[PDB]
Amino acid sequence: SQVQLQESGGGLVQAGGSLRLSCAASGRTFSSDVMGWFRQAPGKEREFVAAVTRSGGKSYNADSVKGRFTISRDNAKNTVSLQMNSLKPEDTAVYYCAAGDTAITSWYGYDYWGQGTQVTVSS
Repeated sequence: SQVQLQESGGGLVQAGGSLRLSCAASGRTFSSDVMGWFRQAPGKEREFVAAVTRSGGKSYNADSVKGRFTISRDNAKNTVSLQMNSLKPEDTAVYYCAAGDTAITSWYGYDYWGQGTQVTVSS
């Protein structure tokens, strides 16, 4: 059928607080190349956040992450966590999980997307 990227761990938190985003793939099974997170603040462009490859290679939008966030592969099939610390009101955005398929030619490219989950960081 279809690939579904189920996102959780979001919600409301106070500035300086933490969140642990989780993305678990369901539906049609696929061999993942890379899984990561994107986000879109109100009235702004959707931007990259973090990603981990199936080899364990990690990359970050360091200019916005600033070493605060840590992505990692979970034990389960196509499951990824994003540990977000020291959150600020500018981190308030809709966060999208994205997954890359090995069966799709582009290397470390993203093919499947989650519906998005809300993250709101109060002052």
